[PDB]
Amino acid sequence: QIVLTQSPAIMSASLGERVTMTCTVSSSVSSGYLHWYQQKSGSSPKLWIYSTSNLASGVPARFSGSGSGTSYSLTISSMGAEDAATYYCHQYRRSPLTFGAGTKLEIKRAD
Amino acid sequence: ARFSYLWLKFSLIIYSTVFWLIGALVLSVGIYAEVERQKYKTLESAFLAPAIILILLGVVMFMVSFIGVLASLRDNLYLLQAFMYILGICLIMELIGGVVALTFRNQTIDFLNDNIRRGIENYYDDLDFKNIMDFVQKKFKCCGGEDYRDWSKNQYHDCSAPGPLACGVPYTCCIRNTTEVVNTMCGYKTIDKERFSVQDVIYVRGCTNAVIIWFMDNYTIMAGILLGILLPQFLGVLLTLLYITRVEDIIMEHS
Amino acid sequence: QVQLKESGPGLVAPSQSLSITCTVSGFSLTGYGVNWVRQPPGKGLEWLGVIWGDGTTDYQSTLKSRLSISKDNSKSQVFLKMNSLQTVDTARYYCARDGDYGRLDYWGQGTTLTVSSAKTT
Amino acid sequence: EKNTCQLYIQTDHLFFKYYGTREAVIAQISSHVKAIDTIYQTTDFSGIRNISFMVKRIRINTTADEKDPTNPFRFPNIGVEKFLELNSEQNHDDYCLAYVFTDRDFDDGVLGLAWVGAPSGSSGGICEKSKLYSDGKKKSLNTGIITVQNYGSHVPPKVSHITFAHEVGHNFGSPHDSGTECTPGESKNLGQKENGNYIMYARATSGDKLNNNKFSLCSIRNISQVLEKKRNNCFVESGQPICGNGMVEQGEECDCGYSDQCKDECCFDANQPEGRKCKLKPGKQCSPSQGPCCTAQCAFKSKSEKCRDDSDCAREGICNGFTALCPASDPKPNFTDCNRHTQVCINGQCAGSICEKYGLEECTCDKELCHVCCMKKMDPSTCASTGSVQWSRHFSGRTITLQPGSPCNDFRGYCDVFMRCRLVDADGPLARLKKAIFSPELYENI
Ligand SMILES: *[C@@H]1O[C@H](CO)[C@@H](O[C@@H]2O[C@H](CO)[C@@H](O[C@H]3O[C@H](CO)[C@@H](O)[C@H](O[C@H]4O[C@H](CO)[C@@H](O)[C@H](O)[C@@H]4O)[C@@H]3O)[C@H](O)[C@H]2NC(C)=O)[C@H](O)[C@H]1NC(C)=O
Ligand SMILES: *[C@@H]1O[C@H](CO)[C@@H](O[C@@H]2O[C@H](CO)[C@@H](O[C@H]3O[C@H](CO)[C@@H](O)[C@H](O)[C@@H]3O)[C@H](O)[C@H]2NC(C)=O)[C@H](O)[C@H]1NC(C)=O
Ligand SMILES: CC(C)CCC[C@@H](C)[C@H]1CC[C@H]2[C@@H]3CC=C4C[C@@H](OC(=O)CCC(=O)O)CC[C@]4(C)[C@H]3CC[C@]12C
Ligand SMILES: CC(C)CCC[C@@H](C)[C@H]1CC[C@H]2[C@@H]3CC=C4C[C@@H](OC(=O)CCC(=O)O)CC[C@]4(C)[C@H]3CC[C@]12C
Ligand SMILES: CNC(=O)[C@H](Cc1ccccc1)NC(=O)[C@H](CC(C)C)[C@H](CSc1cccs1)C(=O)NO
Ligand SMILES: *[C@@H]1O[C@H](CO)[C@@H](O)[C@H](O)[C@H]1NC(C)=O
Ligand SMILES: [Ca+2]
Ligand SMILES: [Zn+2]
Repeated sequence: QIVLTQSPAIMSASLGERVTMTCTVSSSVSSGYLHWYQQKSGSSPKLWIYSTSNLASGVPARFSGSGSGTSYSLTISSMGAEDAATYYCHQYRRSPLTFGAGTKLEIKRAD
Repeated sequence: ARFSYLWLKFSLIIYSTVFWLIGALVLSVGIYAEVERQKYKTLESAFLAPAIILILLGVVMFMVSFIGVLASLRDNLYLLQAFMYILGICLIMELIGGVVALTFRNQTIDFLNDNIRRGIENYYDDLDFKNIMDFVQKKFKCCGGEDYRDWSKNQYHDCSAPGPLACGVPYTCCIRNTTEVVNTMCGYKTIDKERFSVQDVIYVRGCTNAVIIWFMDNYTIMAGILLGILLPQFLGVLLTLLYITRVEDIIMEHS
Repeated sequence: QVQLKESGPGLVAPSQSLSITCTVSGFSLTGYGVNWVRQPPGKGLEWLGVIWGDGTTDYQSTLKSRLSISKDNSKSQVFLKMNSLQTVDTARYYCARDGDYGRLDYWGQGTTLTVSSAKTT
Repeated sequence: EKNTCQLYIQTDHLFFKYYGTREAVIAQISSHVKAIDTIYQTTDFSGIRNISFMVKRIRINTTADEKDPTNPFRFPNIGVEKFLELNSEQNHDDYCLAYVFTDRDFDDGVLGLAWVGAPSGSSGGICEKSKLYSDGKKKSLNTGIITVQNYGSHVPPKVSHITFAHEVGHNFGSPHDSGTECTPGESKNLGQKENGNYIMYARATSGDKLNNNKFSLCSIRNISQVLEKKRNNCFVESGQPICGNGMVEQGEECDCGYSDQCKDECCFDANQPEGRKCKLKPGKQCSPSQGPCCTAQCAFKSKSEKCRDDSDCAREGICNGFTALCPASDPKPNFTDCNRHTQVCINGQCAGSICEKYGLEECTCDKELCHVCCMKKMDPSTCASTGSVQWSRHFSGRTITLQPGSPCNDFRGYCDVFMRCRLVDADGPLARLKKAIFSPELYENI
């Protein structure tokens, strides 16, 4: 049994900043078996990072994930204004396929 | 006419008596081998023993040649004709055996290998076949009948057997340079593994195939052996024709 | 390109069986596994089960009894069957392909699943 | 990319029909691969001192395939040229060589056909990619055929894996042997003729001569050019991780083969995506191919099950559920007997004779020469056997007969089943007669 703890739950970052996303697994799993998907509140979750180091097709290069073992991460060099989506950390090396709780993201704007 | 009787009579008498002595010697040797082998016989197998082969060959030669002697001496047309037809029958029988082998080579090789396997079943109890088999397996660079694997038939060379020689070829199949010391343990643990894995330790090819390969390779020697086997019989047949002509002249002149 | 599409009934009577088909295209199903991940309205992804390239299945332990996934390799269609869906079963049912290293690279649009004894209005 | 050639070997329906089972077909195919590897490794091909082979997919066609309309290999009558062409019509870019094993008779009794390699130009041979060629079809000419029967008689396996070596040598750039130096079978010198012709002969050798398993100097020199110009193109490192061959190794958890290879329900096949292929399915925690004590439903067995049977030094061996591999056997106590009572076990294997079980060393050692011999350790003071009265507390009076075959008197004898041992050299009646006559019998008899 594996649980993919994703922290923090809600991300509020202003435009152009650097926002990091952390996924911590219960037991260490292979580096290449963890991935990342965003879901823009009404769209199918598209693959963003696979093997935690290789980006997907048609994606910006500002996303730079990393991790190995028990803790993993996803880093954004420049917070893009269209990045409002729930980024999901995922593994299926061992059953069951466990999706992260979903680290929601919002753009911190003027009050 | 006079010169025909003396030389032909002496030739037939000498031929028949020489074959009589040779047949008696080989039959006595075969009988002695039978006695000294059945002394040590332990397991009942339908083995064509070398001693049995010698006995059969000796008895055939002895009886045919004794008919020849009792013909040539005592000058009997009936026994001379019997000698003629018996020698001719032996010749044609050997020839048809040769042609039937050249035809059914596959299963005459199968029959030879079956006899060799039955012999290596009595390998350790028939010392005559033992000596002949090791001599062939040494000089001809071969093991077993059709391969090294036929040694599994022997009781002491079976994977199921508990001895050290369990499915292991004898100390004669192993490759051994003349400037080397023979080791009994050379062929140990050989039968079970594949043919190519043991090509550098033991001889792999069978001795039947090795013998035919050598005979094809030494056709001068093969021709010499076949001539020495057949031509004396043909000479006896022709000499008997000549003596038949001489005795026909004799009965014509006496009448 | 390679696309996955799901056809769903949409409206499901409570305690009545469900059937969703994910007519895949662009890949040989014999060498790829098609997952089945549902999503409650505005909630996290939930995993139901998968059917592999050889027809083997591995469901979620809490939905093993009701779940049923089958496929026809020649027909290139993945079928998901659910039985006795309560009111909590409402979700968006996505079919995803198990790519290299278990990644869910390609997804379908998904079907909204509504469970309610109420009629249309 | 140093010394190994990956083979794609396929067997038609007649091969399976003769061999009956997939186990027999795979055993014969592995035997052919092993024979050809033994042939090639020893032959120093000038440039390289070791060229091994490693089959990557053993693809076997079942008799039921004969009814398939799109399979062109089901035709009972087919030319050798056409057979090789259809072998080449398939895509074989991912393979050093690709061979088809058949059991059909071919015209003029040919034992197969391959494609001649070349150092430069003349596309065809090892490490060959698909290309248009002529005739409008892309043919992968890293292909060769082989039949295990000629003139309606099945070819023995020595000749079969000699003609396999022939075909791979043609794929390796070695033409048929020519000249007195490289074809010793036709040489009139008897010493060289008895050696026999080499593998690369236009006519199939009997396989019973010395050179029938070896590559000639001509063939080795020809193969040297090809292996210096095209070796580092499709070859692989020795022991490289390449799954799907049915051999479990590092970098993988289990092996199945390809999609139409195994019926295992808990291991990903080769057609599965990268990372998942040749790995245990998520949830199935073990595989039967991994270890001998895994359930058919692919789960760790309980502690009740025991992998191995009775052993000469262990009882059964217990693995329980923590690893697929059965652990090291639990050895029986020191000085525990083995087969008959000739030796005893110490460290999981039995050796060092029996007599030290109660404590004494084995003597070297007329029927008393064949059972077992051992004295009190302080020198051969009493070299008596096991059943002797001098040992009335260790062996009591029990005698231990040696194995039938174990030699007496150093190594000039052999024990029989009757507690006796006769000389291995032996005399024999006819040889005794010869020695009694060839000796100066004039004074030897009188
Ligand atoms: C064991 O049985 C297998 C069947 O169960 C055999 O595999 C079959 O192999 C044949 C050809 O080798 C294949 O036929 C077609 O395969 C392709 C389908 O698209 C096609 O590419 C083939 O070749 C054609 O391609 C060119 C392209 O330009 C065409 O122009 C030509 O017309 C050319 O014919 C061919 O049409 C079968 O599909 C395939 N069956 C399966 C189930 O995969 C194995 O060959 C057989 N092996 C042995 C050793 O018995
Ligand atoms: C690749 O294999 C070729 C065999 O087909 C080989 O060609 C052969 O070479 C030998 C000499 O090595 C020739 O033998 C000729 O010369 C010797 C000298 O005594 C005698 O036996 C005869 O006079 C004979 O004519 C073969 O004739 C020749 N065969 C052919 C078909 O050309 C090549 O040499 C090999 N490649 C390399 C690089 O060595
Ligand atoms: C090696 C074995 C298997 C050969 C078997 C053949 C012989 C044992 C037999 C078969 C036919 C027999 C013959 C049948 C007829 C006659 C004719 C007979 O003629 C006479 O009595 C008158 C002529 C004369 O003066 O000889 C002489 C014996 C002979 C040759 C017989 C001799 C013995 C023969 C050759
Ligand atoms: C060794 C010297 C004394 C020459 C004598 C040779 C013959 C006595 C041998 C050589 C060829 C042998 C034959 C070779 C093959 C056959 C066929 C064989 O029958 C089959 O194989 C039938 C089935 C099939 O057709 O395959 C039975 C034994 C027989 C007659 C053998 C009998 C004994 C023969 C005639
Ligand atoms: C028992 N069968 C045979 O002895 C037949 C007889 C024969 C000889 C020459 C031509 C035709 C038939 N030889 C073969 O089977 C050869 C394979 C054996 C020797 C390993 C076979 C000869 S085919 C040809 C390719 C190019 C011209 S000829 C071969 O070398 N393939 O790579
Ligand atoms: C047998 O004796 C050796 C010492 O030589 C010891 O190491 C070994 O553990 C003993 N065997 C067993 C089963 O205890
Ligand atoms: Ca492997
Ligand atoms: Zn050839």
